[PDB]
Amino acid sequence: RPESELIRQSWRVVSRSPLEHGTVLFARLFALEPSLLPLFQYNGRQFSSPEDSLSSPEFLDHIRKVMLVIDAAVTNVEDLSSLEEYLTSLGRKHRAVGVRLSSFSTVGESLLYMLEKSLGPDFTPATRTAWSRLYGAWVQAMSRGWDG
Ligand code: HEM
Repeated sequence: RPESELIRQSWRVVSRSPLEHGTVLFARLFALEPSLLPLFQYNGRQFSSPEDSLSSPEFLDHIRKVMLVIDAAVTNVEDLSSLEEYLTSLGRKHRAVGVRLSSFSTVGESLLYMLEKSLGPDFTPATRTAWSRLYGAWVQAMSRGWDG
């Protein structure tokens, strides 16, 4: 696919600094949906503000985890059938920690936002569309986690 090379190419720049870029993703995500903040409970504590999350080693570790799962999507983009079982469970894990499936659309918008801001001019409509199909496929995988 050429869809698959646009993903690879765009991913390369952000994948070099996953925490920086993942930090953009989650700052955006919290700006769009503040109610996600309380879902990250480390040490039984709740973050009061979005910026509290950025001081938390566990939250930042979660940013690294997120970027690794996305990087696995990019590597396996040509088929992606392959990650179906892993993603189904990851989806269930999130159902368990309290995430609504619908929240993953906001996640998608944050990812696209982060890519757009990092790529600027380079983020062509072909690229936006490729990433939307990829993520749409990804979230379909995950949605199995919700017993659906
Ligand atoms: C609505 C957005 C999200 C919320 C509220 C959320 C929250 C959480 C929480 C509370 C945990 C358990 C604590 C931890 O492991 O740090 C977790 C685990 C994890 N998350 Fe997320 N998460 C979100 C999105 C994502 C996304 C988009 C990805 C990847 C694309 C991801 C990847 C992971 C991974 C790999 C784990 C470890 C699960 C395990 O191995 O047990 N998360 N998430």
